[PDB]
Amino acid sequence: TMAEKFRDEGRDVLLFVDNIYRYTLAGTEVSALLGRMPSAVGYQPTLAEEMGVLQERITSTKTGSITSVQAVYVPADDLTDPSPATTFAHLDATVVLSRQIASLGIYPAVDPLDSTSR
Amino acid sequence: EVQPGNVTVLADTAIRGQDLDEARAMEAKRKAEEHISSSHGDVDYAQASAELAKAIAQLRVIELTKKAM
Repeated sequence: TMAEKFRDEGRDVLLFVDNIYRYTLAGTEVSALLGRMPSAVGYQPTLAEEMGVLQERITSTKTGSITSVQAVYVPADDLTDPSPATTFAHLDATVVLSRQIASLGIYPAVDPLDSTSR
Repeated sequence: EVQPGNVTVLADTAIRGQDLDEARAMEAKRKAEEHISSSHGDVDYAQASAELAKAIAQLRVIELTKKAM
């Protein structure tokens, strides 16, 4: 909401989000208490809607622009877990880091066969 | 070759003449310009190598286990 106020003023903004995975994780921690049946790997049934209702309003527009960078923790290094798998779609440039490269000391440990950009 | 108390006969494996050897020389010269690379005949190596090539194909093992390399 702060970034959106600055955008509507016609400015152009930078928005850095330090770990967006924790939004979905805090949603999971609370989902079952709200009485909602578990889904694929215990994730809330509304994972993709919760995630889209946020990532859709972080965008540039004809009046002002938002650039953004989001860190996306992938649990257990499993790039196919539902949470990264549903986030890949919402990004323009995706940079995938990997432990089997960092352990070689090659920082930044970007995997060039898995990074990609629109 | 005869020595007083020893003698040895340094024999040859095939008939050695002049025109016999020149045929071999000409054939060896031909095979070098015309690249006629003949095959060996080690069938055991052929079978083992082909099985070893097939078995290792598209294993993708090193992508599957997370060895760094």
